[PDB]
Amino acid sequence: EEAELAYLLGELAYKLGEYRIAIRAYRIALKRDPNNAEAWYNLGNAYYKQGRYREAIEYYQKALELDPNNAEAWYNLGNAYYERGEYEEAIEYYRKALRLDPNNADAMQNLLNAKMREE
Amino acid sequence: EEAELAYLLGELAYKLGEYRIAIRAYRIALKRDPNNAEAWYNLGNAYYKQGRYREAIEYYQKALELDPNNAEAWYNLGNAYYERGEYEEAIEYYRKALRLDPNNADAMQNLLNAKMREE
Amino acid sequence: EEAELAYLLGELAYKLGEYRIAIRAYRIALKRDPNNAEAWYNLGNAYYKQGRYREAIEYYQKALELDPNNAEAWYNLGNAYYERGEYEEAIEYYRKALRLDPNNADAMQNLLNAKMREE
Amino acid sequence: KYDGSKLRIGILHARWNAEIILALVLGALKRLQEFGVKRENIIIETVPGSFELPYGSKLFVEKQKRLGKPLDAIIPIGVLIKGSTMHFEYICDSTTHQLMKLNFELGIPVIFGVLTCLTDEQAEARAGLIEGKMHNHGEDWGAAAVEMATKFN
Amino acid sequence: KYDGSKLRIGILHARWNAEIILALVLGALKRLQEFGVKRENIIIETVPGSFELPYGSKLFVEKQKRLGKPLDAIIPIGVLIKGSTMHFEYICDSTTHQLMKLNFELGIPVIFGVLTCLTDEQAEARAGLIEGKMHNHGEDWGAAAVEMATKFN
Amino acid sequence: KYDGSKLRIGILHARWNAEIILALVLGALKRLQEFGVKRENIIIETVPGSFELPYGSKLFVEKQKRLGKPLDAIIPIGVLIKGSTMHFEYICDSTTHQLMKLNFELGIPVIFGVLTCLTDEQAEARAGLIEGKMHNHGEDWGAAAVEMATKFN
Repeated sequence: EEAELAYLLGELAYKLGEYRIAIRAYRIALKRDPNNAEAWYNLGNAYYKQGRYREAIEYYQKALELDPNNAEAWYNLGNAYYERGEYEEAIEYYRKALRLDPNNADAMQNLLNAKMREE
Repeated sequence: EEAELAYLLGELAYKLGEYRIAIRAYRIALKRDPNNAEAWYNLGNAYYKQGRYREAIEYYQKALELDPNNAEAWYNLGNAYYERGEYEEAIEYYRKALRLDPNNADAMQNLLNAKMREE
Repeated sequence: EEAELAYLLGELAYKLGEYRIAIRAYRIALKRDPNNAEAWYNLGNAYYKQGRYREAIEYYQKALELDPNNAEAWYNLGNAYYERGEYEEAIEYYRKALRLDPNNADAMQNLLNAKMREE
Repeated sequence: KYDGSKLRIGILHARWNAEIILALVLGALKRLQEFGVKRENIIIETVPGSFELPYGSKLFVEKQKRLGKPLDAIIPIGVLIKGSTMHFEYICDSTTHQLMKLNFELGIPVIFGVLTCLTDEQAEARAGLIEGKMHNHGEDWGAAAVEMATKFN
Repeated sequence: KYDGSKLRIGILHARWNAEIILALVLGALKRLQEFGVKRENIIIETVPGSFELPYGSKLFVEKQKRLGKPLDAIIPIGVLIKGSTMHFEYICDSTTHQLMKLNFELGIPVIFGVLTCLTDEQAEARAGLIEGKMHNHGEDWGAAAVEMATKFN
Repeated sequence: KYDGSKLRIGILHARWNAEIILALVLGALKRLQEFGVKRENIIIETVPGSFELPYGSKLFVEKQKRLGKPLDAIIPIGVLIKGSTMHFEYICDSTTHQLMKLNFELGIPVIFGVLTCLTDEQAEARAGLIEGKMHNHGEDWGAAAVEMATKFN
């Protein structure tokens, strides 16, 4: 209902690169329907895009609780942790993403370099 | 009310070339207000744009029931039928469009070539 | 609530340059929440952009009643008056904008030239 | 007495203390036009303040020259009011020296359109912003630019 | 309004009165970056104090130029506070004259990033070091450098 | 931080107010040597006083250059103490301007080794001649010469 319109509005804003709207529209949509994991992941992506990596994590973690098989999100979550310098957390999130999706070649190379840096 | 916002949202999505949203937003808006012929025509245009010509027809036909004087739609409907190879149906839809709007020069030439192909 | 979605929708339309939507979405949002001065200013900006300077004034004036410290709006209002040839009204609106915001260099030069023309 | 219709006169002015300055800038423009200076030949541009004007005026002239509109005369305009610091005394002085040097360096008259006041009432009176005191000096600056730019030719 | 992403702006600053200066130096840098100036294009170096800056700034520019990184604008920064001697008055003056001369001698705008205060509270307020007084003037210097360096091109 | 062993630094100094000056001259020399400046590369010569130093320093440099020992930096040293006449104010000013001009005219840093004090106690403290007040500023002048002469290369 209202959430769908709010998700469609935020979605359009995400596609267009406008995160102030993408964030508010999804928060509204989520208040109306809190179980939309995709929207929670996307919400995390908006914060992520803004450099708000801790916020991105909060939303990515919520989204994973709702649906933990989202390998892309596991990767994106690890990336938010890497941006914060949290290499140990971040490497586990990338490794989980690769285990869920073995074809994530980019995760392979990025987790490999991250591991070198993790120490 | 909600339909207006849903029509404005879909409309923006149509203009921006995003049909997943344009379609969902109009379907929502139409559930709230089923008599909006313009939205039904546009809904047909979204499906049409996606290559979903049979779906486009369904919505164009509904829209024509609501307002059958829309010459452009008569044309667009004939086009969906031509894409499906339905030349006989399609030629009538283009001819009706031209009768409603004699200045549709493009319909004249396209129905003329279509007639050659119809047999 | 609905107003927020309507404001987010109009806002996206303003950013994208589509005023038919920006105007309808804000009018809807304002019907739901009439005290949003920013939306009233923006509504005026949509009309302003369309060359509808008298309408722009109506909305700018409403917005100023709600929040008269908006120097940019005072300027924009004066501009709508200048476009209508209303130099005396317009010069006061630019001067007020400059008094509220002394750093509005553009208002300084534009009110200065406008004053020359005012007579 | 003088005909300014053939002259390009520029005004470069401070943004700060705008109430006084705008009265001064217009005062000069009105008179320049009374001497026949075409409004399109009066170039008005701004800088933040008084530190910019002493050299900003050269940069201004160089740009106008490159654009094919070299000035015949210039009136940098701005207002210095003494505060609690000594920036007033040092700016007043170096500004004056730059503006005097620029009378030869730019090849054109440079009019000291800068005020060196201790109070606001004094600067305001000099701009004719106060009905009961002084006159708008901007008018004299305007007239002077026309005379200096024609008198010595 | 202005885009500083293509500009090289240098800051040469005094070591003495660092608390005030560091606030001023950062104020300018933050704004320069807000105008798009890349952090790598902001060159920050120091000298002991105010006697060095009036010429130190030329030597600074010459080095940056030799290195292939000539500046588009410079803001020497420092703080003079009147003491019991008259070094303040003579430095304030000669510094100002050197900095004004350097607006032409270096080919670039030279921003007077030097304070000429009688007290510490005044210099501290000018740096925005005092929450309740003035603002960080360094920000204006930063903005001015961007405008002066682009405005007249 | 800096290595002055390759630099020729000259000191030209006033004879008048010798007690203060000799402390200042040595202060600078000791530090120059601490930075590695060889004692033979420190050239110390005198003139009567403060009127001679503002140009005397150029004449000094020209001679050292002709002799095959051009200086990399110079610190003219002298002491002005305000008396009953205004010679102090006019010397302080013109001296400062000459010394600033000479930073470019001589091709080398010129350090303002001149005091502009109102009392003797102030000049004496600046030389570190008073155990309980200030420090020997000559030391800073020495260090500055080394840095200015190396920093910008």
